[PDB]
Amino acid sequence: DSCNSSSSDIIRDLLE
Amino acid sequence: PKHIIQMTGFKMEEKEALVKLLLKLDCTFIKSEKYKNCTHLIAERLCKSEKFLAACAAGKWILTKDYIIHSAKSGRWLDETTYEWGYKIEKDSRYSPQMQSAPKRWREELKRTGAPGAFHRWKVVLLVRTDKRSDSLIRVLEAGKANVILPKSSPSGITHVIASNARIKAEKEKDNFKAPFYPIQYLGDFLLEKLE
Ligand SMILES: [Cl-]
Ligand SMILES: [Cl-]
Ligand SMILES: [Cl-]
Ligand SMILES: [Mg+2]
Repeated sequence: DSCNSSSSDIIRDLLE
Repeated sequence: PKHIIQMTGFKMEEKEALVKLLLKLDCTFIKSEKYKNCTHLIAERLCKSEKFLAACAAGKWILTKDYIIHSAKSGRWLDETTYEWGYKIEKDSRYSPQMQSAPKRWREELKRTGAPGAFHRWKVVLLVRTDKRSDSLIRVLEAGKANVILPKSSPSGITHVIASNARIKAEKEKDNFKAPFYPIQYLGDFLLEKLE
């Protein structure tokens, strides 16, 4: 759901 | 003694069931993707969400969903100890013993030393790739009581330069800063993996 979409890995998100 | 609750890692239906149980207890629940200074983070699993890393950096309680289920059934917030991520270590696991124990390690270490956060006295310049937001990284750093130096603030006393592609940058470019360069991953490793 769009209202429940926090990242489970913010380090990975910044690497790629 | 306050109970400011956030949750990380639960799908919508699981989260609905848990928030319904919070109505049986005096507490605050903060709905946000961001870390919002919860006293108790309920985590579905060990992870690297903003909430999980920030809660570690501030030495908060990071607990299993059973903490909510059992407290609601009892009509009263229970002792957190046996519900903590880190209370029991799985020797056969994809997660290292350090990462499995990280919430307990930081909670106990900050109480021992008196420091308010895992990054207290750090003064950090972030050089994050210009196409992505550094906002989650900043909120984790600030949860750990690091001072994130904005471009308009003086660079006096910088302790860390945390940089996208730090391992690629030229020495000439690193020479624009007195402090050493660290990759983005250092932040997660310092909290979850490094043996101090
Ligand atoms: Cl407590
Ligand atoms: Cl939420
Ligand atoms: Cl790097
Ligand atoms: Mg303290």
